[PDB]
Amino acid sequence: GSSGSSGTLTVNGPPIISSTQTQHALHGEKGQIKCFIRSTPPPDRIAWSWKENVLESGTSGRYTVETISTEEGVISTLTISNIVRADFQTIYNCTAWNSFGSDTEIIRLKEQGSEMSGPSSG
Repeated sequence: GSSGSSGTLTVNGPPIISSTQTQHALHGEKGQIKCFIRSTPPPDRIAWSWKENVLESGTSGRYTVETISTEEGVISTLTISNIVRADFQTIYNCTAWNSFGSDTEIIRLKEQGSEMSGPSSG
């Protein structure tokens, strides 16, 4: 056997998308959806598609995509100039790409009222 397997610590492979730090967006405010992409190395391309739309980068349809680079990996933040109820009804999904492979994470921006079990319609 080996007496003291001395070696460097590191990891590689496809882009791993843990989840998004979504929040309780308010009708009117910017619905930012920060994504925790623990990719290493980071992906070469990224696209934000929910239903039939696909925003790679820039600003369009009241959606502003912006990718970041963190020691851990990367973080794709998507801002929404004027978010609407529809936003919640629409499911978000980030699909990144890397020389290693690819991955996708589903995100559903819930509506204000997470820990509020108040009187609901029924």
